Amino acid sequence: SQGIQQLLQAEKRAAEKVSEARKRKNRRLKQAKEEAQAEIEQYRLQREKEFKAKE
Amino acid sequence: ELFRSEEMTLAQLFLQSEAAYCCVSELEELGKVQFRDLNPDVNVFQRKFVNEVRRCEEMDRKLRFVEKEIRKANIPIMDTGENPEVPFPRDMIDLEANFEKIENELKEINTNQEALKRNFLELTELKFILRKTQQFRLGFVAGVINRERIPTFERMLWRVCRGNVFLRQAEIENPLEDPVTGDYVHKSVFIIFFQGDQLKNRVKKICEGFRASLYPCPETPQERKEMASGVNTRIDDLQMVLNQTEDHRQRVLQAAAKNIRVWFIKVRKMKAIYHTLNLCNIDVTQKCLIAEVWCPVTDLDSIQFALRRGTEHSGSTVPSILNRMQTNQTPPTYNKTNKFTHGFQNIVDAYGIGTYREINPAPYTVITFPFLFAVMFGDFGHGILMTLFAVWMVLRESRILSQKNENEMFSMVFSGRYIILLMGLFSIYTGLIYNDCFSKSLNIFGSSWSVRPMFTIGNWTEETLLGSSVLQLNPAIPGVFGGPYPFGIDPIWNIATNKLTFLNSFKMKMSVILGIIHMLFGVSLSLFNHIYFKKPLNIYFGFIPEIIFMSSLFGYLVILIFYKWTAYDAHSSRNAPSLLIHFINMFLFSYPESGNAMLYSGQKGIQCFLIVVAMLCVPWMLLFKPLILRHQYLRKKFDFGDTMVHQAIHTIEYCLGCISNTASYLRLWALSLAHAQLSEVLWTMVIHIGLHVRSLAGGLGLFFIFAAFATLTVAILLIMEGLSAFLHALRLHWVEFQNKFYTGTGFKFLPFSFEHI
Amino acid sequence: SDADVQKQIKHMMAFIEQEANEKAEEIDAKAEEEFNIEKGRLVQTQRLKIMEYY
Repeated sequence: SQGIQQLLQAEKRAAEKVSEARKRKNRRLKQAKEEAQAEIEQYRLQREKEFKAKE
Repeated sequence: ELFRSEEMTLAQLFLQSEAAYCCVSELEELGKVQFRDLNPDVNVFQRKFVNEVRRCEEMDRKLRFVEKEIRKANIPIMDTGENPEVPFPRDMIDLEANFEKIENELKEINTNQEALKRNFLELTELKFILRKTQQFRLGFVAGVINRERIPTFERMLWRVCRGNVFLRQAEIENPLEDPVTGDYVHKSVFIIFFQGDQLKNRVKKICEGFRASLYPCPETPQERKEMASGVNTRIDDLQMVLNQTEDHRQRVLQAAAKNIRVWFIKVRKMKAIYHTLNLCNIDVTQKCLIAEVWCPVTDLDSIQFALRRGTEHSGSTVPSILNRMQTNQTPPTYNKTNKFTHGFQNIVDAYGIGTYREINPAPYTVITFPFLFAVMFGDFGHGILMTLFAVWMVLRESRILSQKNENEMFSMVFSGRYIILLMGLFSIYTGLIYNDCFSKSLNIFGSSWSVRPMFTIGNWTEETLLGSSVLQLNPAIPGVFGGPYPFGIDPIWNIATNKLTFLNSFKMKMSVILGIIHMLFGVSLSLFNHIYFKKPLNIYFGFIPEIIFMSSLFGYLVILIFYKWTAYDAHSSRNAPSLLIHFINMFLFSYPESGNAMLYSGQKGIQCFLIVVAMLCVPWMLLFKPLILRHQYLRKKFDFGDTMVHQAIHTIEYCLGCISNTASYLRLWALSLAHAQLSEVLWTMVIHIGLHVRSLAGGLGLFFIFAAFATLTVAILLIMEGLSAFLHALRLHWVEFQNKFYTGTGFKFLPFSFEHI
Repeated sequence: SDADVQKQIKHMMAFIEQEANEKAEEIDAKAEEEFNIEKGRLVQTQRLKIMEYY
């Protein structure tokens, strides 16, 4: 029956599209340990400036 | 319309998997629908909903357990109202916890009732033991035993404690109730005295041997009195806790008796839905569902509305559409029923289930079965008895519907009550026209027969002299005879010695005529069946040569019978021809040119023409039907061999089988003669003996003789020959009527429904 | 007959792929929370070493 045959293709595409979204978002999730460093340097610079003020 | 199998269609359903549970629920609530299986891999561990169905099977086993425990307590189950299904989410977890709660609470409250009731009895026995024992190293025991065991008990004590036991006993002020069985037992207290533990072991072993119970008691009257005040306090505390335990038991059992109705409905609806969902097909990439169903043609829209409601009762938006299928397998078979027609349909379905749109035998059966039966059963006396029985069951209907069903015989005859009434009523009708009540006439009919003065006319007048000395025959000649007669059988034919010759001529010819008529109706129903299937070949090469074969034999046989009954009379009786001999001579093309005369002018030519035309019909049924069918399936580019074998066997039955079936209807006559003569002898050597020349002896004799007659008449005729005529009337009906037209091959309509809960 | 089936089949085909896109947006919402958590863990780890040093 051509009805369920067309639906089976959209169900396959739906199961692919959610899994592609998981893969793209997992690649962004792995970047979190790199994007963290610029904030860590600002905390270092803040404590350096405060330390110089205490000196 | 109910003369044929009701119209249906197969449909294909597109189902979203969240709507699907609610969709199936609404379809089973509607209950007009039967699913087609699309999952050949279905099995206990392979069915898509393994855990959900397995969990529903366990909840049904748990339901049966809690219901049985409430029924063991004699508490009535609620047995009223109706409820919705459980939602698709895992709310079954709380229902399983409710079954575990009721199971544990039932096991707990059984344990607590037994423990408190057992302790209450044990303390009551201890009260009676102390009351008697208060009247009295050293050692002693005291206890309780059934009073009838005492003589063997004291003898055995004196055997084991050789020649030396001081003891006493007394009966308790009332018998005591058994904690398990509720029996009341005439127990007696006893006390036994000795020295040392060696004798304690012997007396205790014998107490256990007689199933007696020992209890601890103090060494002095003063301490026994203090212990008795303790026991009185304990019995009142035990009674208080026993009353509280009964109040808690009543709460638990009555709460369960209410809940069991709701839980039965919920578990049955869930099991049904999940079982029906396993019939769906699921491919490797699939997330939605596809299914198919058969439904009545009137309700293919009703299933689509049930699907729409199933979606609307769910979070999913998909309306769940369907289409009407074209390349269909043969749909299931159904017809409507009511109080009267239900029994008549059951006796059809038990013999076979029609093909789709096939003629239904049941509407014709409503009369035809009662008619064949009443021809077999046509005694006016038994007609009254059968009517009174069936009327009693109909009048008491609303009472009998509340009574026991475990008597399957009583339930079966009550389920037959309306069909049994109609066959009984027709047995009055046939009994009146046959003019037989208990092998006696009704005097309401006039006389065709001749009074003695009619013989004085010189013609046969020796009757008037010979009748004073010897047996004599009425010749029925004109001027002597009363002429044509408008009533049933003349009353004279019950008292006459030759009656059975005349009455068998009637029942024999009647059985032939009715059988011929029913076969002619059966082929006429075959035409309607072939018209309803719209098949030209089945009519033209089937029905036409079939009815011409039948009519060319049967019409002549009936014409001859009716002609003799019009053209011949008493003065023509000498050298009158034989009907059966003319029929066989016709069939054989063999009038003997001698002896019995021809019945009418040109008859030899007519006989030859009729049998030749019948014999010319047979080849069309045998071969021309198969050959035209072969050319049709060869042009459309089916086996000719199998078709020829099937159609050959069918044609033999449609021809030579129908000749034999004319004789098969002689079962009518046969059963009627047996019934009549069984009744005759039961009169002749019972009722006749009760008549006597004195009032007291006659009245007493008649009472007992007729009571014996009634008992035998019921057992032999109303029960046993009743069942015989019932089955034979149906035999003729199922075979030598229905086999002409009812194909009786098909699936029973068994819709998936909550109405089976 | 078949045209209304084809319309509802097209709607069911769109519906299941729309459900996959809704699940991809749930994956996005989960992934940005987990990203902010893992970024925050490393920030606070070196920020603590920085605070202790100074």
